[PDB]
Amino acid sequence: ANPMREIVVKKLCINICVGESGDRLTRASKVLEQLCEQTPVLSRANEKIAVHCTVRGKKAEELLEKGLKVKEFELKSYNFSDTGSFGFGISEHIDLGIKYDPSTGIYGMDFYVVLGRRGERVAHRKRRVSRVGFNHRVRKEEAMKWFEKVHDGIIF
RNA sequence: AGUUUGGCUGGGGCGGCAUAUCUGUUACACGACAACGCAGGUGUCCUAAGGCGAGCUCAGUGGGAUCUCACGUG
Ligand SMILES: [Mg+2]
Repeated sequence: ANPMREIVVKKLCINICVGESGDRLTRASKVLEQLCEQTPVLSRANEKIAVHCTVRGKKAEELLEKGLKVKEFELKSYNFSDTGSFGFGISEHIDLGIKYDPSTGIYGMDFYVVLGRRGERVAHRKRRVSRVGFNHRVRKEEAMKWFEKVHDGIIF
């Protein structure tokens, strides 16, 4: 329809919940740094439980492609959400292709990807904030269709 | 040897503090109003838990793998 209703990926959030503070977190923070080439931040309950980072842009697309390759380009139907975003997780960072050093060990991570159109600034700008609108909101069926068009594969 | 050995009090004593004080109610829509009336507090604590600028939004609920989106008059 309109040349302004295309669905694009907004951001990619990678989370690693080791559940501990110390050297394990230090290795995880480095591992995320090599993966996305961008400084991560630590999330605490205080306790310093987990580390995470958010990636948006082309490097988000490339990282999404690598994770989908591990997941064999297939996802379950209930992995999606009515908001318009989905996600998954991989268990081994070595299976991502990253070289193995017998010091860091093997870690997993959770991938979340948020989709949306180009009008989402209205709900986030400081001045004259408003709501998006029912038509412009991305539904689950549109999200699943978008995943079928590019990076095809789904199972109900 | 000299002197003292509290008060209030449905007698006095034992008990309690109604002995200096703060909130709601008794209290009768200005103000004031008693009982050993009712439900509870006070003798402390804080170089920040004081002063100001900026940024942000809480309790909770729902959909997804601590992270993410939406709702959310308190
Ligand atoms: Mg007397």
